[PDB]
Amino acid sequence: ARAWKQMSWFYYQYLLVTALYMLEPWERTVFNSMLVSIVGMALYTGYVF
Amino acid sequence: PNTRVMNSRGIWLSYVLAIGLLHIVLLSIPFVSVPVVWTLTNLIHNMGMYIFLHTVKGTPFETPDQGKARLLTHWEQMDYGVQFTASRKFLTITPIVLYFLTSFYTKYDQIHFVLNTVSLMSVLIPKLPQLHGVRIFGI
Amino acid sequence: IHHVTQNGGLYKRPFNEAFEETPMLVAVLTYVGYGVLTLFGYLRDFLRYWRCHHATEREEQKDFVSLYQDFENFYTRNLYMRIRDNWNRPICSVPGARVDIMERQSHDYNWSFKYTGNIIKGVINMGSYNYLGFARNTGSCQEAAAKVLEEYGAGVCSTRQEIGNLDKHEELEELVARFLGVEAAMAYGMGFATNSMNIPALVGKGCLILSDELNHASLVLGARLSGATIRIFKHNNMQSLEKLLKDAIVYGQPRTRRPWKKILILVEGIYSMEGSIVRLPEVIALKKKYKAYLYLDEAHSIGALGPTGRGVVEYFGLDPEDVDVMMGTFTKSFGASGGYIGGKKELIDYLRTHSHSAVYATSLSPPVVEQIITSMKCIMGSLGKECVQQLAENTRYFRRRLKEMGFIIYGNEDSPVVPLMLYMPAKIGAFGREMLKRNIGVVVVGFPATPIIESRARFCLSAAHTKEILDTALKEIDEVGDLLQLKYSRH
Amino acid sequence: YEAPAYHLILEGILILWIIRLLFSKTYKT
Repeated sequence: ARAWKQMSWFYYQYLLVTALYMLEPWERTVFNSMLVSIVGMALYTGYVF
Repeated sequence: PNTRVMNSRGIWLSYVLAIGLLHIVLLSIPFVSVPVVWTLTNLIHNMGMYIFLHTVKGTPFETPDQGKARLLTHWEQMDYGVQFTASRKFLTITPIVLYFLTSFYTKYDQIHFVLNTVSLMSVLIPKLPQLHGVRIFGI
Repeated sequence: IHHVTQNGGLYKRPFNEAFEETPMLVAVLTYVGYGVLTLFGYLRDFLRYWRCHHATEREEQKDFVSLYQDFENFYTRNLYMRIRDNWNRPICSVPGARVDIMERQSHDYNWSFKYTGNIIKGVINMGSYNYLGFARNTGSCQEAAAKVLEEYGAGVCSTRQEIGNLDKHEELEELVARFLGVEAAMAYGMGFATNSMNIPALVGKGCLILSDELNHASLVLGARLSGATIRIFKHNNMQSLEKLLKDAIVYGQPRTRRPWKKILILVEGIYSMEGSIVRLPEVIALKKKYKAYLYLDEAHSIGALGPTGRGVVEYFGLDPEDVDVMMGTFTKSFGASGGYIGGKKELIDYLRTHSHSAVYATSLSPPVVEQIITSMKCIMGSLGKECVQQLAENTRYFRRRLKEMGFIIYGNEDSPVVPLMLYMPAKIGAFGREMLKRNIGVVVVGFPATPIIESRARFCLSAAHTKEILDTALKEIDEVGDLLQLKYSRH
Repeated sequence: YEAPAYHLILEGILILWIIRLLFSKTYKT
């Protein structure tokens, strides 16, 4: 049960490093999308090779 | 304060990995070819190093020198103007290495010669030390 | 005798300062934290090409040449404005050990604030200049000024070389001269105004000033106002000091090669950021080797160094008669307002004539003179000279305590200021909120007042802090440094 | 392979540019 609570700490740890913390969540998801879709394109091209 | 910003610790190491991220981002694109990845990343790098060194002038903060370098772009104001320093030469060697790997890749083509030279040209031309304060009809 | 190493700097005690170089992996992540933050600023200001609400330059009959640079206000609205909730919090009590803080918040994302009603009480502070614990509205020390307040009033409406010159002013100027052990002394209105109005009355056109990298905004400003060549040497680098000092004599001006008129040195005792003490006997030994003068700044150092604390000169056990001019303040150990200049009687009399401030500025308020006097009486002999032995115990305890807890601390170990290293700019913005949740208010130091990879937080120790007050704070930090993983040190 | 025509001419300019560039050591009545 606490593993889902321990996991959000590491996400909170990801908020501090690379300065996601005070980043106005209107803008955070914009960076989250640019975080996902580049890694989402890293998989689809990586499975080719 | 923009005079010790490239004279800091590990800024050289972090400058590489930004480009190293930028290539691996540009490497994982579907409808692209492995020559024009290198063609793209030598264009974008030399675009950034012109706009972030030779175009924007002043400081993002407020200078207590009453705005002495208000009319001076960021390259001109490094290390209080002394040119042949330990860190300007690192900033000149690095696009040449980015010229030679993009010389190695694309297999020495003619259009990849033309497009990847004038980016490397227009970045070193302002880095002539005798082109310290001369500005071509503007800025 | 401890060290006489190369320059003749004779040391009595071990020195033991610590400047641990920042780790490689830590430093790279900082630039990413700024790199994402400088990215959205161009994004945000691009969004402002149509209309968090701004100050809105008057349209009514204006729109001349615009007032501010848009780009010079970049960091103040994109890195400062985000996290400006801290270092601005109003307090509503006596800044002693526990401090009542008015609570405020912003639903406009720190663009406009609002007091609710709340008074967060019993908050341990570590960000006030209250070393010897004289910030209290109790005891007989502050009570003496109440007799002075009901008698005199709250300020001369005049100037020192004009009418306004009270007996208290003449008394206090004597009193510090015996305290410092120098010939004569003279008080000024505020400690900032001292250096910005007296250093230009000393050096002139042909002078040369050798100041440290990080002095203050005072000492730079006085060096700007006197038209004089300013040259910077590295922080506590006697080798870099002497190298400039060598070339200053064997050359002259840059244009002509005439000799310099006179030269002097601007150094401070305890540097506020990265709390460290200057290698002073290596300076006294070097200025005698090169005939330079010396301006010294005991703003933090007095009341904090030496037994029955009398600045760094007693802390090195040296004589006051080799420092050519001594300056310190009364805000940062005494709980008062203003500053002095100590020096030779020939020097003081020249500055009683050419002052910029005894001839223009109004002088001190009368009751705060009394608060200075009674505080020095409790030092010279009633919460007296036992607290400096308490603070040095509190310093030396707290300094080893965070070092063994995996934190990274700068400066000399005996320095009461505790610079605690953050590195990430988000770790600035979280830490002030985080400690405030744990009933403690501290001071975090931002980017432009530091270098890039410094971004530290700072603790002011106090003799008013007891052990239980101090150890309770040690408990709270142990969680937070764990919570933010700011355990950067290897040891 | 082994040659583009007028490019190793231009590349030889650049690799010779660094050697002068590496040793200048300083700069500026």
